Amino acid sequence: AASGVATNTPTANDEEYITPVTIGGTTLNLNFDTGSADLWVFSTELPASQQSGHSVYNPSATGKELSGYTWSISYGDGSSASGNVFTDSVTVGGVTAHGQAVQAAQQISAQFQQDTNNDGLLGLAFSSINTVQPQSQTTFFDTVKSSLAQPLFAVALKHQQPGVYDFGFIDSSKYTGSLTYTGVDNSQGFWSFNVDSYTAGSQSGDGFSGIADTGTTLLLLDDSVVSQYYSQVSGAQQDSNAGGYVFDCSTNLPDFSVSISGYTATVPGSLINYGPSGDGSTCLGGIQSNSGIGFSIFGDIFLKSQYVVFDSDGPQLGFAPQA
Amino acid sequence: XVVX
Ligand SMILES: *[C@H]1O[C@H](CO)[C@@H](O)[C@H](O)[C@@H]1O
Repeated sequence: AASGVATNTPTANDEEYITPVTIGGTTLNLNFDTGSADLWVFSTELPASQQSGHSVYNPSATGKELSGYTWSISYGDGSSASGNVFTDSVTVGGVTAHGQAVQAAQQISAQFQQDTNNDGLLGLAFSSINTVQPQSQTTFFDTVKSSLAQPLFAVALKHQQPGVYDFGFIDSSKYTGSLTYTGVDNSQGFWSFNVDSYTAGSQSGDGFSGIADTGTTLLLLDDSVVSQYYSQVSGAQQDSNAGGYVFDCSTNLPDFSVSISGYTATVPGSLINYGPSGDGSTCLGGIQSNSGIGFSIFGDIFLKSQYVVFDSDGPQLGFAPQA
Repeated sequence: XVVX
């Protein structure tokens, strides 16, 4: 039975987490994204100038082309990418998926053009939302699932320290106490779960649903929740330069917690201080608006506090505080 | 930051 551990590393300020992936022999640094189901990489089909500062896949060397197949995706922050498709061998922490679909980029928007931290994305959402046409493909995880000792993956993202992606097994030394599981609704292809209530500092409110997303930097919530949080932070103000609410870096921030199937998942105020807003004496808040999309995004800020198990049986998500 |  297979299992493996892939180590991830945060970029500056924990903006993204990258992990090495070997495709047809070439190792690329990819961003693992539980909010999407496409495995796409920078490739030799891009203009030479866009290949700059990246490790690129050369499909011709080892890939098998799926003639006539295309892919095209748009993300939550305005970024998009499109290309063609090949199958190849994809290895992550010693687990190899043979015949995995690899989405080679032919076009990428400026956001990706400018980010030299990653060489593409490895999607870990449910395969129902893979964008390949005319026939969608399975994610790396769906591809190898049946060969793993357990059909699950778990993640420990950390603040400015290496973390891990555990494939096929649970590492009990990564958390304190026991895991608490909650059911997942994968009808929209996400690892979606329900929270029973939340507590923002001194104020508690009704529950809502959200997705566990390693590919989102912040904790994105409903504007009402964001207001209630920042109403308790002296001097908090929005700064479009920074990207949302900013405050004096020395501010004492309230904790944020959600109650999930009886378990209280707490994000300590120190983790809500994302970092220097990169403009004067302020820091960006780790809690920001979800722009009225109707569900919350439990991004890295939230994940840095927990060890999370993504279990295909259920499906369900288990949570415990990181050790 | 980003929103995947
Ligand atoms: C993950 O689990 C597999 C199957 O038990 C082991 O062979 C591997 O070494 C790692 O512990």
